[PDB]
Amino acid sequence: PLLAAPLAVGDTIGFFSSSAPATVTAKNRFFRGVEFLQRKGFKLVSGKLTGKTDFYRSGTIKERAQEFNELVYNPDITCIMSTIGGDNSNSLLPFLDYDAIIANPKIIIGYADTTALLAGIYAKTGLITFYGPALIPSFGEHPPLVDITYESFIKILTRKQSGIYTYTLPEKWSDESINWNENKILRPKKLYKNNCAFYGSGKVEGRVIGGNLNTLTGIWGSEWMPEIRNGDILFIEDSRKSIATVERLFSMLKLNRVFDKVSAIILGKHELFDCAGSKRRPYEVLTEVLDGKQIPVLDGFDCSHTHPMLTLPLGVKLAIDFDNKNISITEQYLSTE
Amino acid sequence: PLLAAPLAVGDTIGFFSSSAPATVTAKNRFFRGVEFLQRKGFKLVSGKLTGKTDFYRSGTIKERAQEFNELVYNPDITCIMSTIGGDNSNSLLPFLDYDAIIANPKIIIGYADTTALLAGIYAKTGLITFYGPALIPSFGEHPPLVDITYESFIKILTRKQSGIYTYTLPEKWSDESINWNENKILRPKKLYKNNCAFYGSGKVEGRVIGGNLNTLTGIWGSEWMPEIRNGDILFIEDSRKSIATVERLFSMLKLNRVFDKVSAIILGKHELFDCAGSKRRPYEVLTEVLDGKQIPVLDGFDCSHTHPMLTLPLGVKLAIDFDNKNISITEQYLS
Ligand SMILES: N[C@@H](CCC(=O)O)C(=O)NS(=O)(=O)OC[C@H]1O[C@@H](n2cnc3c(=O)[nH]cnc32)[C@H](O)[C@@H]1O
Ligand SMILES: N[C@@H](CCC(=O)O)C(=O)NS(=O)(=O)OC[C@H]1O[C@@H](n2cnc3c(=O)[nH]cnc32)[C@H](O)[C@@H]1O
Repeated sequence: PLLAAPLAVGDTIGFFSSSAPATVTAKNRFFRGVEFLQRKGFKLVSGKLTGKTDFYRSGTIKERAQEFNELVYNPDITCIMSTIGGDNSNSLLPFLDYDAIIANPKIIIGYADTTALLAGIYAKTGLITFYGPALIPSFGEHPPLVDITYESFIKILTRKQSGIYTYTLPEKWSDESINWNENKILRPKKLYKNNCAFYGSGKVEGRVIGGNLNTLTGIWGSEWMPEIRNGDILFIEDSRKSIATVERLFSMLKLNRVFDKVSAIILGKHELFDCAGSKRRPYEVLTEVLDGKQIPVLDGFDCSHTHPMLTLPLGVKLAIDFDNKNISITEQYLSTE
Repeated sequence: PLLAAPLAVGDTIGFFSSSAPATVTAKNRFFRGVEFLQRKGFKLVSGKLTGKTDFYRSGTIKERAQEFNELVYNPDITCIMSTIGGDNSNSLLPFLDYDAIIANPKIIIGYADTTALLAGIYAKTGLITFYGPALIPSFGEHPPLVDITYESFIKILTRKQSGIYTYTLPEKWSDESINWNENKILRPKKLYKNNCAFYGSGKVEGRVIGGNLNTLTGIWGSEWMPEIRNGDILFIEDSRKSIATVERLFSMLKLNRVFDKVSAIILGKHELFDCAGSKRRPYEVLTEVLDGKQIPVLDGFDCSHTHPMLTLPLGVKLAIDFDNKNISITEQYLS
């Protein structure tokens, strides 16, 4: 795979708004996230659509593609970070400068709707991109959870690329929709014990592919959807969906023969899942859809819309040890220097 | 293509609930639809999940597939009609009895989420199915709009298959969200003059393919999504979406090279579209996404979630005459 140079303290991070204009609509949280990273020593470059609005988005399709490309062209930038997702980053894909991305590999990071870009860039260039923090939702989060998000971000992106990396398990997590865009919290979020579950036995190792599942529907079938192959580990997460929608998306995967190929599935914790009174969780729905197909599942990985969020390279090998209840990166995912 | 026998007054219609359990949650409207069709002379057979609930759906994936299959096996049924959509009919696709459908073709009709079944059945069997009324939303509608829906349903499904069929244009329509499952009429729905527009010139003729666009995402990429081919007319409609979602779905089509293949696009009227204060309509968003590609578009065809609803065969040739502002079926679609 094509690898970006690693991050280091003091580096320059550029940020872009490929969909929702949250630098305007969540400006307090945006400023808190900016200050958070600056205090860590990072220099920030603001994408050209910062502070702009076109109703539901930051600008036209072409304006948004230009904003992103301009960060790729900047030789001082080590990391290109999404401000926030939305719905519309898939529109940009025909207009990204893939040749420039290949010539100037950088760490590209975000989540949610930005999956369309992470997956599309990988499909076109082979660059290992990252499912991880976006500036506003992730780094504008109030303590204590933001510190745990940051610890994973800095560990994954700055560590020496020698030997496997085994993920830590956050002690507590939350998905509450409070404390969004004001100076002070209303009240502390509920902190849940980590209820991640490992369904299966033994160890499965394979290339991880995926992201936000609902977002993948916007690139599915196209040259921008990475081909899923025998032995891959599928990583999928969704946010604020009804159980009805979750069944639909799992059945989409089934119809596409994905469950005939993959050797394991990672479900990210689902933010504020709506079970419609059934008390069912997503894993139970997946089990029905699987129709007897035995695939081991890591249910509740902390790489999703819940807080805190771990950073995950996409398109490299992971090993899930179902017996020891852990998950590791086993393939180099950044340049050694 | 594989063609079903035409409908006749007095035939038996069977109904099924492949997703939302609205025979329970919209029972008043359900009864209105049943009574409406019975008064027209039809006999109705209730699918086995009628009156059942499993929270957000009518039953398990397998039981829903069985409900549908049992209607296919019933020799008395000439039309299989959806009760209502939802989100989940794509789940049934591995379990439908496609061989039985081929062996005794019937009229299969519905819309919205049921697109997954209409499209999947066509992909597997070549059967010409119908984007059209579902029992509860369509035939449980109060007069006067229900009468216009019915007029199209009966015309399309009973007419002799000789010469082209040119659609009538409903004079007025509505998408107002009132008088759903209430027993009394607060008042008639607000009625709007028909604002359908023909963007283009000349005449375009090609096989129509599509349905509810959001629903197509649940079958996309699979063997159940019919291949879109050079010359097709793409028919798409959506309901109650944000402009953000509409842009995403149009861009999905673009990324899939759909706009390099199609000869025209039909946009169904979009029920209660949310433009996020932009004042933009779906056609304007499509125009941006097309990035200069000159595809003629019929914007606002009355085959969608708005009332009244026309009945449209899928998988046969239509001719859109942009100069004369009309649309016709030009290929035989019933036996
Ligand atoms: N959720 C996907 C869209 C795709 C999908 O959901 O299927 C997305 O792109 N989200 S996003 O724009 O990046 O938002 C990221 C996070 O930001 C959170 N968020 C956004 N606005 C608000 C808010 O007003 N209050 C609380 N939380 C908010 C939201 O709960 C989500 O977890
Ligand atoms: N909307 C698609 C799903 C595809 C999608 O929208 O992404 C669908 O399957 N719809 S449906 O379950 O068949 O609903 C059909 C119609 O039923 C109407 N409806 C349902 N419940 C209500 C209600 O409570 N009030 C008013 N109208 C309602 C609504 O206007 C919609 O047009």
